[PDB]
Amino acid sequence: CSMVLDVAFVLEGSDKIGEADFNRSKEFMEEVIQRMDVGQDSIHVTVLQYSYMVTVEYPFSEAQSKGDILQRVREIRYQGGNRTNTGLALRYLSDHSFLVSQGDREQAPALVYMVTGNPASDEIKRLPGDIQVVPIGVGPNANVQELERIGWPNAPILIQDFETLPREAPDLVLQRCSSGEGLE
Ligand code: NA
Repeated sequence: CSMVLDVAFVLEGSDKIGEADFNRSKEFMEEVIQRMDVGQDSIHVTVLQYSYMVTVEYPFSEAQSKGDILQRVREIRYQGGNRTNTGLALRYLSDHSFLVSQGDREQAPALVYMVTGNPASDEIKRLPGDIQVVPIGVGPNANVQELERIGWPNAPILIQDFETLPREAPDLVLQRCSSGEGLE
C-alpha cells in the first residue's frame, strides 16, 4: 500500500485480552507497518491502546518515519485494564486523533484498523463518515453485529484467534489499504 493516507491502529489491551495475545496484536501491527509505505509524503500512522482508558502511543504529529514508529511500538507496554471501552477509543479518533492540530492531513483519507476480542463495555457511536473503520474481531468473544455497525461500509475482518492474527490478517489489511474495499 503506497498512497497519501492517515492510518490509525487501535489495539485492545484489556485483561480479557491478556499479555500474550496483546503481544500478538502488537506483532500483527508491526508486520502491517513494515509492509506499508510509511513516510512524510505517503502513509502516516497513529497508534492507540485502550481498555479502561485510551493511550495515544504514537500521534500523527510525531516524526512519520517507519523506524521511529516501529521502535515506539516495541516500547508499548500492555496496560491490562479491567474494561473494554471501545466507545471511548472511537471518540478519541473523531475528537482527537484525526484533528489537524494533532498532525492529521486535511486532504488525506482516514482509515482505522481496530483490533478487539471482546464486547464493548461502554456506549458506542458510529463515527463521522470520513473516518473509515475496519474492525478486526478476534476470537469467539467478539460482538460481531456491534462491529458490523461500527464498521459500515466495511465488513469486519474476523480472525479465529490471536495466534492466527499475525499470520493471516496483514495480507487482508493491506489489500483493504490499497483498494479501499474488503474482499468479495
Ligand atoms: Na485524514
